[PDB]
Amino acid sequence: SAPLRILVYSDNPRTREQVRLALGKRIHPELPEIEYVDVATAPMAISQMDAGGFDLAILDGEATPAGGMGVAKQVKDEIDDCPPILVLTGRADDAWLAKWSRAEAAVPHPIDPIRLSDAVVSLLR
Amino acid sequence: PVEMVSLTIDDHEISVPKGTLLIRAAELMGIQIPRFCDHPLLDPVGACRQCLVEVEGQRKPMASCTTTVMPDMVVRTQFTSEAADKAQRGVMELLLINHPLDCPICDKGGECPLQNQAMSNGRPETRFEDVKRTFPKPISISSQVLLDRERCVLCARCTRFSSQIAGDPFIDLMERGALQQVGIGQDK
Amino acid sequence: FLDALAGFAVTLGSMFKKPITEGYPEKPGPVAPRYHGRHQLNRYPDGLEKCIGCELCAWACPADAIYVEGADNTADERYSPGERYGRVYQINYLRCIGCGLCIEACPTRALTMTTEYEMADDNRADLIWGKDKLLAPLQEGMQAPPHDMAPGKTDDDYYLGNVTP
Amino acid sequence: QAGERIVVNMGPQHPSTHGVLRLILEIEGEIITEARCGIGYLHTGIEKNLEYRNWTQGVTFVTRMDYLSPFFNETAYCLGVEKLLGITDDIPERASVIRVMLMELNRISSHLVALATGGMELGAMSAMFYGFREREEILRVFESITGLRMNHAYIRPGGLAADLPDDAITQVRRLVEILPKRLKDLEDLLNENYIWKARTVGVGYLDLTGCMALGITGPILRSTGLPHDLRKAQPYCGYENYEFDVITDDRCDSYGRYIIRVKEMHESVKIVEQCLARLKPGPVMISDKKLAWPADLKLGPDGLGNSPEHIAKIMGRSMEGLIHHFKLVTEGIRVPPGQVYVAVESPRGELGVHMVSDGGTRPYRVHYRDPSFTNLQAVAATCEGGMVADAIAAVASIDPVMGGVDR
Amino acid sequence: GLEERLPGGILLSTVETVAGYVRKGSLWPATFGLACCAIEMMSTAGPRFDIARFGMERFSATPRQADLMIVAGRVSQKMAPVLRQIYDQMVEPKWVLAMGVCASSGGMFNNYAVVQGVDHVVPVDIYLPGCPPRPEMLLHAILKLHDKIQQMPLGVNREEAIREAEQAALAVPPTIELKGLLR
Amino acid sequence: GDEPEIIAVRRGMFGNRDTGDTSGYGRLVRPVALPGSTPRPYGGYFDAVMDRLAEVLGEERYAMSIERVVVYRDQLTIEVSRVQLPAVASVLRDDPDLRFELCLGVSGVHYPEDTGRELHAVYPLMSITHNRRIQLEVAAPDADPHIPSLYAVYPTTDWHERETYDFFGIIFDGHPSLTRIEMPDDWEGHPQRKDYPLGGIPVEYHGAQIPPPDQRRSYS
Ligand SMILES: CC(C)=CCC/C(C)=C\CC/C(C)=C/CC/C(C)=C\CC/C(C)=C/CC/C(C)=C/CC/C(C)=C/CC/C(C)=C/CC/C(C)=C\CC1=C(C)C(=O)c2ccccc2C1=O
Ligand code: SF4
Ligand code: SF4
Ligand code: SF4
Ligand code: SF4
Ligand code: SF4
Ligand code: FES
Repeated sequence: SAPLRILVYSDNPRTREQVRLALGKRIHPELPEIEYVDVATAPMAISQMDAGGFDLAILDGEATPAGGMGVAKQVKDEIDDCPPILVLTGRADDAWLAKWSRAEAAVPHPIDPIRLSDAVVSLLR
Repeated sequence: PVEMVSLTIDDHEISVPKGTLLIRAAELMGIQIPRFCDHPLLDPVGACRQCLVEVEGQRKPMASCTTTVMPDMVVRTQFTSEAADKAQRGVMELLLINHPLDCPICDKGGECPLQNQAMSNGRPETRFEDVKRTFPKPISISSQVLLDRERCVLCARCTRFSSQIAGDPFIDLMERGALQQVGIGQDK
Repeated sequence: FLDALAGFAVTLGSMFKKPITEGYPEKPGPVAPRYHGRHQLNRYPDGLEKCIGCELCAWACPADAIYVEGADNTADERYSPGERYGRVYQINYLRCIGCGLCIEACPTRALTMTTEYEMADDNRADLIWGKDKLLAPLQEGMQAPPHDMAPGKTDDDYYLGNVTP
Repeated sequence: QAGERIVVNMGPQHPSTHGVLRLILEIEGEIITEARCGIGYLHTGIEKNLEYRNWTQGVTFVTRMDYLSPFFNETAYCLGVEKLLGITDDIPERASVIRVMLMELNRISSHLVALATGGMELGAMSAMFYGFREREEILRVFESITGLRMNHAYIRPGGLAADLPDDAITQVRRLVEILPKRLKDLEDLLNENYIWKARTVGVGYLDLTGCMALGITGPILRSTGLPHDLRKAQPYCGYENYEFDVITDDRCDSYGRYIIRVKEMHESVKIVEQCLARLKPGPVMISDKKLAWPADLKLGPDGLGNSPEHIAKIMGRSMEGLIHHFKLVTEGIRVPPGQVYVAVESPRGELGVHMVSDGGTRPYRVHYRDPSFTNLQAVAATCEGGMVADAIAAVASIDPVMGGVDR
Repeated sequence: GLEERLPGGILLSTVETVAGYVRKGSLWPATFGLACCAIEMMSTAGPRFDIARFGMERFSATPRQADLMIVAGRVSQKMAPVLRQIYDQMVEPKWVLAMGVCASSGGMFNNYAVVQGVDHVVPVDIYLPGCPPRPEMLLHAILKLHDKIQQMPLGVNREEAIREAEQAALAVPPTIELKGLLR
Repeated sequence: GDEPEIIAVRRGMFGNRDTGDTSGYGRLVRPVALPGSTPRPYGGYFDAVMDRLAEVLGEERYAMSIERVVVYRDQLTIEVSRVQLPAVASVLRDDPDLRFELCLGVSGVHYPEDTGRELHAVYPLMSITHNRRIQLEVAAPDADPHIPSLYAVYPTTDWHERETYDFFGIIFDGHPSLTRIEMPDDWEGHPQRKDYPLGGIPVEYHGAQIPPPDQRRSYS
């Protein structure tokens, strides 16, 4: 019943648009409604996740001032009971760091809408 | 059954189908003979004279792009004949004297057969202290194709294609001598 | 053996010598004349841009730190002699390694490397310096780039150096 | 037993481990019982990235491994490229002389960094500052000659990127005059210091047998008394024409290696004086226009850039000159297919380069046997059994440059 | 921190300015040099220059006492976890200076082994071009970071500044969309 | 084999891997062959070194072990047959007349077009006593990348066998522990293999980006 709240972190507004487009108000009709919180700066994302109340965080590994993998590592080291983290990786060879970030899932750029949706479903289920 | 003739290019023997051009045999053997007017899919014309090679029993250098293989021919390219190398380099020089100093702005730069073949088979510096031929550039021969006649080496590949391959001879070699230039009729 | 204490003499003596530090930033030290500082896009004496947009500088860059796009010097709007000019010219100084292959590559001396070096920013994008930042300042006698070539002159004259304000 | 043994990461982030070297030390109390090396924290894929850039662009890559010996990396690369081209005999005498002079000044600079960082790791705080003062004199010279303080790409296949500036010779003479005097300050701090000797003498012992087994070279090998130097054995760049003595010692310990480096700086000063004497006006690049780097850098009010004379030649007068400039700058020379191994005596030992060309404009395969990589195999021998403090001295004596290690 | 609990006004403004002045001075770097840029940091400390003139001579060996992490080198894949660990083990406030092109963006080494910019693993406050940056460039970047620190807010001002910076950053188009004059 | 070792076949003039920017130049076929066996009178001390190697090794063993001898640019490269590598290495190191005490390392190179011999390991050996230099070249197929580890003969090959395994996957069997040294143990793939992509990212620019050099055009 609660609208799942998803944090979308990316300096690039187009990556946020793509994430918010692959995912919709409902990932599937069986899932609850989805609410998106866009954040463009790592401090703001950290503050938001400090307030809690998030079911998933999508962090762009290509974020300019503070990459998504660093933010994922930070949040998993700083927020207790933090939501599962999905990281967007700018290249295949970033996969290793995606593992190091301990993000529950990694989706390479360019963001395949279906792959992102499937990963999000797997993390929420 | 296709008839195989055999001949020696430089000092390596090779067998190729009868009717093969020396340039094609050299290609199959791995010898890089410089060429501009030759085209595998166009009927040979022997215009640019760039593909000259020395053939035993012939006073003149022979354009490998027009020479059919013979069952006992002996061919030595610029790699194994000072005469052939000198001829090819002289042809390259004569090819470059009138050429514009346009490589930085030329679209073909970096992918230009003239640049590559001048590096591989040309002299390092010019002797042409005289005045270069010049044309207005670039003139349009159609809505899509621009023509910079100064860079033209008059290899006739454009015209030979538009005549043989496509039956659309709307471009042809106009004028005569140093003024010869590919062109459309007037405005057609 | 006092030799084992020689070090004490070195430090003590150097106490009474004037410190050798250069006084940057207030009194910056002298860089070498040949130092590989910021790239700079230069102009001809009449103000036309030298960059013909050949992309040789970008071609030779080992770090892909230069992005260049050429455009025609239409008679209505000419920026450089000849039929091409560099419409878009960007150097990603977060990829530039100061190797200097670009200036060695440039066939028009349009690209030089000045001795200026101060460069830093808190934003990655701000260090992608475009044509506006790299162009040399317009000096006395130079006109705005969008103007026709010098009277009675042509590209060859510019390259041979026969052009004046 | 296990209860009495700690295992501690000397770790990448540690003052003596150059930030990217991981010494994993098993210590009983404070004696290093066992040593391992995590390497590759500074790997860069330079060897693979070379494969996607033409020749004369790989110079900028190779100069950035063993960054304390930039000119040695560049010289090894260019010697290899020329050997594949078969033009090693065509390099102008001036170019070879300048290469030798720059490699020797670079040896002085690299030894200065080694002594500075070793002294700082061992508490000799002023050692770093004096060594870097001398190094800054040398780097002023390098900046004037090449326009860069570090990672120079000045040595190019077939010669040099550009000829020396008019004032470079006078600056190098001033170095040959003042540098031994300044090095006297650093030597006084350390050479005969009781604490320095106690801290280094008898530390990190490694016999000649160990050096051979692990393939050690450079100051470590020559601290065993073996006068092996690639400049004398297998001469290159015309080193055969210089009268210099191969510095060697018989202590086999850290102090012996330190003294070898100190004396090598003086030998390098002597070699640079010889180079200055031998230096004559002339070309610095092969005359073969098909291979010679076409650029002609010159200064002006605008800055450093292609000289106006070259600009005029290629854009106004010479079509062949323009084609050659365009091609040699853009895709560069194409090296005949082949496979060569070329070695130089970098400050840390035999810097070897295995280079393979497939006939193309890019190096098919470039591999650097960086002496630091092999020397680091001596850490287990030189640290095990000694205290952690002795381990610091031994590692500093190895003088690794992790850029050359990982590459 | 009680300094954050202080209410706005002249008190908080004076605390902010005093903290900024104090922190710009004594900005101890972490002893964390990588690759060839580390040699340039050492040169910056060398006599010809003097990092000490800015109160930054003490290169805190431990991350605990370090205020500024000058990455100063190329970060390999295997090293990114170590660099992040060092950054975390420093204590607030923390600043990162991406010295050199490799640290800032991967520089010339655009390949598998390099991380393509420190910011992929830790927040970067100043990007410093150069390969390596000559010591004057390092001092310039450090002074720019000093200016940034001096203006750093605190407490309620910190929260408001974070919100305003968010509002501003949400709107900036990406660099890929700055097609000015592209054909 | 006796012919020169063809490592790649390039089709078309101007060293273009793709179809060709200009029509009609793509028909040239030139195999890129690394030099074959040198005629017997090797120059310099190479002749003496091979004479001694053939004396210490039996004629049968010498034939079985030495696949080729290449004197290129006044440098001697013994294309040694796999499996026999430890024997010839021991002979070179221990024999008083050869005495190549100093093995300088092991360099991996990949020839994806060299059928059955894709992976090559190069052992630069130096004899300080005689002041001589040679290289050993050992070829292994990509399908069976195993090679005898010279750890017993040349301990220095450790960290060189490990590095070349990391960057090429050459399995130096008999090595005390052939673990990755440069890449993380968790890494996937062997970076310096030619098939392994460069793994770069596009370089950003206002309004554009330049793909990594491996994706863009080249004329090798
Ligand atoms: C408490 C309270 C409020 C009380 C009220 C009163 C009151 C306010 C104050 C009371 C007094 C108090 C408490 C005052 C506070 C200050 C205080 C207590 C002390 C702190 C200050 C202090 C101790 C100052 C002096 C310390 C000092 C002399 C420091 C200088 C140290 C030096 C010389 C450092 C330079 C070292 C250096 C060059 C570092 C570079 C190394 C780096 C980063 C690179 C890494 C690196 C290395 C190291 C290689 O070896 C290497 C080799 C080859 C290739 C690469 C590398 C490589 O990457
Ligand atoms: S066509 Fe002429 S101007 Fe254009 S690249 Fe070729 S040689 Fe240069
Ligand atoms: S325009 Fe026609 S004749 Fe001239 S070079 Fe091109 S194809 Fe040859
Ligand atoms: S700066 Fe020079 S090399 Fe670069 S596009 Fe302009 S003219 Fe060409
Ligand atoms: S200095 Fe070197 S890396 Fe930087 S833009 Fe110029 S050519 Fe490219
Ligand atoms: S930016 Fe240049 S000097 Fe600094 S670490 Fe990278 S390659 Fe080395
Ligand atoms: S290509 Fe044969 S004469 Fe022109």
